[PDB]
Amino acid sequence: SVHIEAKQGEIAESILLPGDPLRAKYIAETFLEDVTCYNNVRGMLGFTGTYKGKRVSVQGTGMGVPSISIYVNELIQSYGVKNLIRVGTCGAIQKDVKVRDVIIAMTACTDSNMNRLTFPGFDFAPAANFDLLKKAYDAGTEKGLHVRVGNVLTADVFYRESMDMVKKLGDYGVLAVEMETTALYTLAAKYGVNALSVLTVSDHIFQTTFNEMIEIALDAA
Amino acid sequence: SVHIEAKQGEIAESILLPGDPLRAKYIAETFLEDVTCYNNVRGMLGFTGTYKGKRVSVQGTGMGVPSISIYVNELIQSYGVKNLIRVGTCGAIQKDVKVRDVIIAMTACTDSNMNRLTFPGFDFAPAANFDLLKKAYDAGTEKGLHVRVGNVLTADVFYRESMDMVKKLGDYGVLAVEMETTALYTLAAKYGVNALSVLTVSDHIQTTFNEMIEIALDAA
Amino acid sequence: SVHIEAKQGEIAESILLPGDPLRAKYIAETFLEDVTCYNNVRGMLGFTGTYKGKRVSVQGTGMGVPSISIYVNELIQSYGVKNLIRVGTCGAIQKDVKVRDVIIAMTACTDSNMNRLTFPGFDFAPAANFDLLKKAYDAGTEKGLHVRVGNVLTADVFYRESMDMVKKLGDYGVLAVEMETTALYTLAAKYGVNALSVLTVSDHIFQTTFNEMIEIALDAA
Amino acid sequence: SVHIEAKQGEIAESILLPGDPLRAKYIAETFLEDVTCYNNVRGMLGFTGTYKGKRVSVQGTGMGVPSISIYVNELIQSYGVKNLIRVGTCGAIQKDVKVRDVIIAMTACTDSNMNRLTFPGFDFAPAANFDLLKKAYDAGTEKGLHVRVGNVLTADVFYRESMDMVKKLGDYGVLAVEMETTALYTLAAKYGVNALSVLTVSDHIQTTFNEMIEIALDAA
Amino acid sequence: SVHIEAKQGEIAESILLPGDPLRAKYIAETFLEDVTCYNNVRGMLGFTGTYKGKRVSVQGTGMGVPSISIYVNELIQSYGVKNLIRVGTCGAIQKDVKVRDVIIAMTACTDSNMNRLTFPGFDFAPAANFDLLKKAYDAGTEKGLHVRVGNVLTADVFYRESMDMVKKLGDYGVLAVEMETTALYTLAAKYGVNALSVLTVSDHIFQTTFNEMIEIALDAA
Amino acid sequence: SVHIEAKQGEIAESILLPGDPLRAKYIAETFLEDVTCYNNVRGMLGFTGTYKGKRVSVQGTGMGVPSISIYVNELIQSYGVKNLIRVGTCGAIQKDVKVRDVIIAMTACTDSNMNRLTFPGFDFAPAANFDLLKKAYDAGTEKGLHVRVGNVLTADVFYRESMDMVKKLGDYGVLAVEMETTALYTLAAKYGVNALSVLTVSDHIQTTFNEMIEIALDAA
Ligand SMILES: Nc1ncnc2c1ncn2[C@@H]1O[C@H](CO)[C@@H](O)[C@H]1O
Ligand SMILES: Nc1ncnc2c1ncn2[C@@H]1O[C@H](CO)[C@@H](O)[C@H]1O
Ligand SMILES: Nc1ncnc2c1ncn2[C@@H]1O[C@H](CO)[C@@H](O)[C@H]1O
Ligand SMILES: Nc1ncnc2c1ncn2[C@@H]1O[C@H](CO)[C@@H](O)[C@H]1O
Ligand SMILES: Nc1ncnc2c1ncn2[C@@H]1O[C@H](CO)[C@@H](O)[C@H]1O
Ligand SMILES: Nc1ncnc2c1ncn2[C@@H]1O[C@H](CO)[C@@H](O)[C@H]1O
Repeated sequence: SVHIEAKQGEIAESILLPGDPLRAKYIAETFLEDVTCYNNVRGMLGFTGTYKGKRVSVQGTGMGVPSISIYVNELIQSYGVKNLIRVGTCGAIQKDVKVRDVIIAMTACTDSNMNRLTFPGFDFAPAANFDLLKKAYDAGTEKGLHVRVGNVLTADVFYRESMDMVKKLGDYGVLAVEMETTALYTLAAKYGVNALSVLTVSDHIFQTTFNEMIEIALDAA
Repeated sequence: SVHIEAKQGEIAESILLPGDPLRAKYIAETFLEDVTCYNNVRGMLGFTGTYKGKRVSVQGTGMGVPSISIYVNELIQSYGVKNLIRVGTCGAIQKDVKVRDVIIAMTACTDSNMNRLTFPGFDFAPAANFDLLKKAYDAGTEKGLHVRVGNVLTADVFYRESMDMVKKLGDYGVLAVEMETTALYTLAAKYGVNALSVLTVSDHIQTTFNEMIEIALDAA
Repeated sequence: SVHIEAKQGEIAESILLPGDPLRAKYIAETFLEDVTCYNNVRGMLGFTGTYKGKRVSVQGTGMGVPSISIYVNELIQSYGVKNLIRVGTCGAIQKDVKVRDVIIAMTACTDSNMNRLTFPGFDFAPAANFDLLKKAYDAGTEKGLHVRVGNVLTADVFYRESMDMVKKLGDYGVLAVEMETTALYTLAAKYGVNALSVLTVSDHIFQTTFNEMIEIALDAA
Repeated sequence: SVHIEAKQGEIAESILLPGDPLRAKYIAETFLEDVTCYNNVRGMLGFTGTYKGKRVSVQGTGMGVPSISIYVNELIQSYGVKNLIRVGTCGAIQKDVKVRDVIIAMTACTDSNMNRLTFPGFDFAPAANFDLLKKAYDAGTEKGLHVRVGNVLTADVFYRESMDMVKKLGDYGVLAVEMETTALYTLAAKYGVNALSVLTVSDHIQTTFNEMIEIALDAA
Repeated sequence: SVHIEAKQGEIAESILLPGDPLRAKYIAETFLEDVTCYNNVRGMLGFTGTYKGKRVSVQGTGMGVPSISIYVNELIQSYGVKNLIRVGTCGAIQKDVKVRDVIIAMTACTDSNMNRLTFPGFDFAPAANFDLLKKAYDAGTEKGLHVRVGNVLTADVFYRESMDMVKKLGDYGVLAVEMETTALYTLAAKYGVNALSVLTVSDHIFQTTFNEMIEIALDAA
Repeated sequence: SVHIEAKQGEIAESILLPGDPLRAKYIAETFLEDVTCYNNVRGMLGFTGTYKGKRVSVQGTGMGVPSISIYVNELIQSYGVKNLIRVGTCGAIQKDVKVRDVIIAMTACTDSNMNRLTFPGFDFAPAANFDLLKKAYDAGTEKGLHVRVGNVLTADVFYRESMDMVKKLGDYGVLAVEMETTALYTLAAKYGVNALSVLTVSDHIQTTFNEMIEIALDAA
């Protein structure tokens, strides 16, 4: 495809989607066997390997709705991928969400215009695939992780002049801020494939755990 | 409160929210014991009774975001309600959603402006309380119902000049159309209380209904 | 129709539209003769009777644009209704509007998205039928009521976090807040039929009279 | 004021507002006595004279919301004007509206952003002063004119790539298109003064004009 | 055309566009020879004359996007005009822009809805014709003027309740406020013709020079 | 900074901003001397070296408004960068724009919400720094390149369901589509620093690239 140089058939139907291509490399090296690197276009590393007997891929997405949209569109439309699990980080809005918590996004709010353009006059709520969500939730519960299932903000702007609306979203139970989920969920829905975002809380607005999170994402995917 | 004539303490912390006040009456009569009617203001019947030893209420909401918003605000702010489960109907958008399926809304899209006003420049995605959602899903699964968990459209307009965008939403996996969930989920989130919508597919764009009420009561 | 169980021909061409179905019952019982109840679907009572020799109906609408839109669409499209007069309550924004004043809405502002969806990029101003408006105004004047003709806000939200914009609308002469008029006026205009809203001021944001208001609405309709 | 060179007190409390400054000249010459021209800034002629014993002014506004907004703001805030009646032309959308009909705008739709900026998230419906509207309607009726009271479109764009939405507005009873009323009505409402627009249908998408000026003067 | 009474062929392919029709008269009288007045419809004076051997026209536009849009549409579509240079005034937002500075607008921000209607969901940035811009910039530089090339605000509202957003735009380098440029640039782009706005700073939000500015606009056009 | 591991002073005041970090590497290797790599966080390579006696940096931005916004904010606010020149690719909308043409963006349209959030109710037109634009234009002209100065679309979506609006923008003279300029120009304006985007037409909806880098370095 335009941004992925990997053949037909080189990418597995199940794929993990870290924002950071170097985390894709870390995931492939740490968890996968029989690994090949299928992409280095724009340094956006993608790998395919085997995890407990199943082929799985792991592909960097870059940061932000537009970047992940490129890779997700190409993965689905050009490579026939069917299960896509973002594995990322996020920033907690509120005090009850703690660093190293694992957040599974049921849905995502956004300041992106991507869905207003597609559905003028409507608020589109991007939804996780429930089957994948349940699978990841159960795996995370079994793993002994602090797993929170809920709402996140998919932000276009990492640096905001005022965090007032972010705080307000926190008051309406939005757990954390990140920069990809709206796109992943919307595009997965568009193409009738299955998506989920599993996030580690790395900071506040106001690794051993990461490995466990990758494990539950691998298990789900 | 303005639209509910109940005395303090007469409404249970767990409440079912049918759109139709006559369905509230049906639910109270069919499933509850030790029933009292606590509201007849605007004919919007509300009841409290006991289900398997727990006090539970059931309150009509009327149709549409503005109507349910009134009742949900009053229930939360004036009556200290904590768990709110809409029990409603919806119209399937897609072929794979069948009449009498039970839909549990994870989230809701909307053509309402309610959230654009509150969060200018943002798309707010109203989210179900996951704990309640899981509880209802597990109950419905155990019950042997066809339960679908997914996205719904909360519509302001029942009669649309064109259903092009509704069809498009169906193409993006939106399961069905109804007229309340956005408001219920948003206001519950605002006040830090727990909400869920459990819906019977009644049309396309009863025995089933009883089983759905049962799982809503159980989750509630 | 979907929400009205009344036959063909059971609903009169002129109809009053209280938000409260129990007010429909009150109106039918108090003012009409030869009354039949043609609807109890969802408890949304509708009646037809005779007032000074003319058949007239009275139908609850419920609260809010979406609720009244349902009934108005069905009344016009399924029952051939031609003159629709909402008879409601409203909350005064400003000090110069007094409790028990009768407001006749020339037009309505709104926070609803209903018209932005229909006319993207435009502000649609829903307008009363002038003939009905004049008729009601003259009847109210003759009756000795305090009648104010002007602008109202049709609100989606009864409970607002901040009343700042409502106050601002009051500063621009918007008289009162209610929750139906935009829909009634827009749909009446769509179908080329005649609508009006006559409102009693019941509260501030910051019965003998009701009967007189029903009388002028009956006279107009 | 910035765009009007009149001294304090030179402008009457009642004023007619044609879009065309040459029509202001025509109105002053044709109908008024004891006339003075109080403004020629930007050629936007303004006059004050006497009509049946009352001082009245007549001021060109130019075309479009931004142009009329300038003059109306200055007239209200700098000159203490209280009654403002636009006397203009418009283009009929619908077949049932005929050339030379007089339209009295009860309200106006618009494609302008002026009110979305002031009231974010709201549709503001600019409303005529009912007292003035009734006065003009009664005068026009008495005059034997075809007078239509209803909705108009205040357009930012005279030349539109597609008139689909204009046609749609006509389907919702919008009578005619013009380019000022939204601004006049909104600003009059802002400042608690009285405004009306009385329009002659000149096209579809004089003797009549004189009679319309007469009813505007009478209402004014 | 509807608003211009001048024949076919009476208007030159190059035209200056002052907002004030009396400035059109001043420009024609002061700079042009062999002058004819081709329009007095609505007092919106338009002239054609000769400047250094070339026919050029000068046409008032009135104030505001809607007014200039009328004249620009008619000039392009009915009279085949190809080079359009607005010559106007503007109000400086910020302290570093001085009275009597000449501003050449590269682009314009706006509170107008004109472009949101044309390109729903998009921000359209109206752009000057670079060739004309360069020509005017070089002429202004040669003339010894203080010429600033940059961004302006095309306002619908001259009188704003709050100047907060205008100040904010000034903080983002927007130089001055005026009321025509968005329309001129957008319509010129629509029809594939060449436009520029050259503005004299006449005021702050918070003639010898004018003649020199007209001279550079004449030279460019 | 959060996404750049450079020590204070390691990044030059003048910087080139390719979307592709591997192009940053190519630029540093091909054109610069005394090169150090100051960043590998997220593989988003950044280098500083010397070009004709001046320190200059080159930093990958990634694709899309949100990605470039992160880097540009950090470069300006944490590293005191003053002159920022995006060196990118774009897709021609129109027939008259040819592959390998160099486009210098005077401004950018966008489907991003970034500026609607900052300036509600306004269309913000992000503008290049004219001084830099002129410098690059003159360099490109001198170089014998086909240089077009004009409007571009900064897109959030590379893959669009319909390219109708993109075609329409091309009809209004928008030259090409790319995915960063709106952000770069807006943030540079916010912080009072100087930005420009110089783009190679790579597709429709190298030797050329080297010459373009050269003019960007010269302007920088
Ligand atoms: N506080 C935060 N705000 C926005 N994105 C964040 C935050 N913390 C982590 N992220 C994630 O990391 C990247 C931005 O640093 C994005 O891909 C985003 O998903
Ligand atoms: N097809 C449908 N469209 C909209 N609402 C529906 C539909 N079917 C059932 N409903 C539900 O029933 C009521 C409208 O008839 C609303 O309360 C709504 O939730
Ligand atoms: N203050 C108020 N705000 C909104 N709606 C009101 C108010 N007072 C009366 N109403 C009317 O009564 C109902 C809400 O109580 C709606 O149908 C509405 O029209
Ligand atoms: N068809 C029309 N479209 C828009 N404005 C019109 C029309 N006919 C007359 N007008 C009025 O005349 C001027 C535009 O020619 C404006 O002041 C406007 O109010
Ligand atoms: N401060 C200002 N605000 C808006 N427009 C201005 C200003 N100064 C001059 N103008 C220009 O002059 C007219 C408004 O007085 C408009 O045509 C506009 O372009
Ligand atoms: N046709 C195109 N559409 C969008 N972006 C493009 C195109 N061609 C090149 N680009 C640029 O390349 C990247 C997307 O491939 C973005 O960084 C963008 O600026």
